[PDB]
Amino acid sequence: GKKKKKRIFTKPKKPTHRHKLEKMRALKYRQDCPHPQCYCGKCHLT
RNA sequence: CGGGUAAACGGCGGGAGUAACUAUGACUCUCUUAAGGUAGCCAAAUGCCUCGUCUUCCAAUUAGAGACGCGCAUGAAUGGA
RNA sequence: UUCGCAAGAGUGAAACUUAAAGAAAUUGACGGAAUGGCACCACAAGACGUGGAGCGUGCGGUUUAAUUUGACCAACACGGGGAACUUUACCAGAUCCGGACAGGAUGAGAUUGACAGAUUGAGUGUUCUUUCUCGAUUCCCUGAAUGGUGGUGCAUGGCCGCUUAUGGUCGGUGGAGUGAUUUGUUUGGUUGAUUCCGUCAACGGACGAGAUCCAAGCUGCCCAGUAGAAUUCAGAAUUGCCCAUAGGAUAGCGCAUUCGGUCGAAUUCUUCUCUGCGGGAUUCCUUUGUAAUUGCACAAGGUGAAAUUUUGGGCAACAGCAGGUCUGUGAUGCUCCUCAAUGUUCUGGGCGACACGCGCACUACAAUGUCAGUGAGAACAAGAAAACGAACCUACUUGAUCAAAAGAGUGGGGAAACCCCGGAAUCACAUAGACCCACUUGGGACCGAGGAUUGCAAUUUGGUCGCGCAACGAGGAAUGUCUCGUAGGCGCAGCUCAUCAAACUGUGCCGAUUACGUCCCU
RNA sequence: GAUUGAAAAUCC
RNA sequence: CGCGGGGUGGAGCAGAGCUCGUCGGGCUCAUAACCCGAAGAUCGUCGGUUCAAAUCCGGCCCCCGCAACCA
RNA sequence: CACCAUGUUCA
Ligand SMILES: [K+]
Ligand SMILES: [K+]
Ligand SMILES: [K+]
Ligand SMILES: [K+]
Ligand SMILES: [Mg+2]
Ligand SMILES: [Mg+2]
Ligand SMILES: [Mg+2]
Ligand SMILES: [Mg+2]
Ligand SMILES: [Mg+2]
Ligand SMILES: [Mg+2]
Ligand SMILES: [Mg+2]
Ligand SMILES: [Mg+2]
Ligand SMILES: [Mg+2]
Repeated sequence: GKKKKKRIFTKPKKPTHRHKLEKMRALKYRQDCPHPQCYCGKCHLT
């Protein structure tokens, strides 16, 4: 069958991405997205 | 020239491989003869090697006996046992 | 120990070994036993092969990172298995969770996604730097869950193959047995047939066989504006004396033939065609046949479109098989993996790599041929699209003031309407055509240069010019299939399918030899 | 290792 | 010591030949038997001589022998 | 009346 013979890795284990927490980011802030529906995170507009 | 006859005189093979450990080899090839030694028997008054090897006999055995047998070169009225 | 010349005879243990050894019946199975049948998956008589060559494909080895795997008569163009990606199950990587749900640790920052720069094979937030954006959807770890073309077809379902193409199979009640078991289900004839007839310790049944069924013939009703015909009125074309190159043969002797564009009108009809139900064949009829000496039948001939299961199919009892399939499935039991996954996606490679062996194909070895013309001619079929047409198939034109392969345009067809009057290839030709017995204008293996086209991808597939000096001149031992519209030859369609049939499932075309037997072989 | 239903054998 | 003899496909053997073996394909459910095919020895060795050498002739190197005597 | 041998162990 598909034996789990395991695998040797030539690279380090890439970490799981974690969202950066900006406590009270609203207090810190600023340009409003010009895009009608919307760097602008919503439209990725640079 | 063609037959017969060995209780006529006499004669009576070699090499190579092979079993689920290893040996050795039932087995198989191959060369060969007139026939390739049968039954027996043996280091025998017959064996070179040889004071063969094992057992037995002695404190000690190139001796004796019983085995064994690749028998220089045992063997059937050249009579064998 | 006794006896014997001997050979031996008489007497006669044990140690140790071992779960059976035997005996008679029954049912199978087997026989280089007998008997009667039967089958070109057997043979006889044949016919076309195969095995020899090139090439396609499958299988095995060899190799490889991986060259995924099943299967070994009844595996080997089989898995509908013609794999560019996908498929794909294999290999080198890289994503996602598609871990529901419950309990924790969080938390209106739980979270989600990201531009750029580099990470990388990746103008892959994949992860990072970096800030944005999303918002209770999700994270975290604990059990759990889930998926798997993971395993095991020797755990199974279902299906298929095979036994097993033949005539087989099983109760009941009665009879016979101590019983397993037997009789019915017997033998004789008959038959493809456990098909009938006769017989009968059986008598009644049930299933297979046959019947039914679906196509091919022949025919009745129906039927046509998705099928045809024949007339009649026009419109037209040829029109007579006509003798090839050398020009044979082969009907014609009120009213000469032609013209699916002449897109002609009119009228009538169903010869062909369409097709739902009908019919038709039953050994029916006939032998101073065979048989019978009741029968059941049979052989010839007749009649007929068809004359014996009319023909080709389908269906097919009862037992089996550790046959195949856990790679068809939300068929599954038990197991294995499960978040750097045996899940899932994406990228690159493999499934097609070669010295070889084998199965099955396709093309050859030329003259009953090969080129190059002309002619006449089938059938089976398939066609376009979700949450107004467009994809699909076509004809015709053009490209064309100039190869093919293309590429355009314009129409038509949802398919008895278009394709289509379906110009299939075998085939024909008195074509006064080329070649002339050679591996050659036979044969195309294999390779070079250009260009097209399918496709996301061609490092696919046509077409053109080279190459041919690749074998191969008919194939040893062997060995397949086949009896009439058959073998063989020849095309065509469907299918898989973006592209690609030496495959298969159908279909028409042209059309033989032989046998009409037999148990030698199997 | 393959093989097998397990072994043996064989190859590997 | 002398005196001889003989050295060849993997094997046993001729003078490359034969037999067996080997390898490929049949035949078999398979194996053997069998059938059809393929390969495998410049011949102890070396040198000379010969057109040319397994051969001829030497020299070696083995094997096998046969003799190896006579108060 | 030519020849015509054999099938590892359990299951
Ligand atoms: K006595
Ligand atoms: K006695
Ligand atoms: K024989
Ligand atoms: K034996
Ligand atoms: Mg003797
Ligand atoms: Mg002696
Ligand atoms: Mg003494
Ligand atoms: Mg003595
Ligand atoms: Mg002696
Ligand atoms: Mg003597
Ligand atoms: Mg299996
Ligand atoms: Mg099985
Ligand atoms: Mg196929």
